[PDB]
Amino acid sequence: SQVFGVARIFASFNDTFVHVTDLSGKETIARVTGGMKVKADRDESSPYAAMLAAQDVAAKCKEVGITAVHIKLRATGGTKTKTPGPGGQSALRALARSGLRIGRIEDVTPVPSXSTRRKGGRRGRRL
RNA sequence: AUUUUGUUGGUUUCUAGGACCAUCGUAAUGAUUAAUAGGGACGGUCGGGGGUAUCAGUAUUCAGUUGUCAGAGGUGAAAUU
Ligand SMILES: [Mg+2]
Ligand SMILES: [Mg+2]
Ligand SMILES: [Mg+2]
Ligand SMILES: [Mg+2]
Ligand SMILES: [Mg+2]
Repeated sequence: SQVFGVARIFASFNDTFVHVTDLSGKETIARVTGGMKVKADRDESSPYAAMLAAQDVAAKCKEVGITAVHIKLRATGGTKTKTPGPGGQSALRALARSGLRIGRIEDVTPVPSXSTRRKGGRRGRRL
């Protein structure tokens, strides 16, 4: 029936990656980041830039034959935040509205089972 | 050792007092509770109590292979990178 890729969306609080691979993930089909759509660093992670990034990904996906994708959303994870960035919700909605078909959706944020020391010091970063 | 038998002094048994030694007889013969103090034992437990080994887990970083291609990072905004 459909031809599935995997839309690996990495939405941090400084950028948004829309990366579509095959099922294995060893073959990259399209990787458009929110920073390729704006000329200001402060909104590389904006919802607007993620939507534009996803639309360019969907157009590239169509001409290769990818008709559906699975979604693997992730945040920065590790010792840093586990909540997804603001661009991850827009890139997901843009892909669904671009004619691409959606399969399984999963959060694949890396989560430690403890962990290493997190940056900032004992008193945190004082603002 | 007072006292003799007094004519004065020697003799060692009764004697009395210890002080002990054995036997026998008397006797209701002789050991306070177990502290809602403690200690100890014992019986099933219960704990992220300790020590010595041992076995996970993802994460972080670094490296190897792969894939694409222009940015990535970081911030209130940036720049160093
Ligand atoms: Mg400092
Ligand atoms: Mg303050
Ligand atoms: Mg008692
Ligand atoms: Mg015991
Ligand atoms: Mg019980």
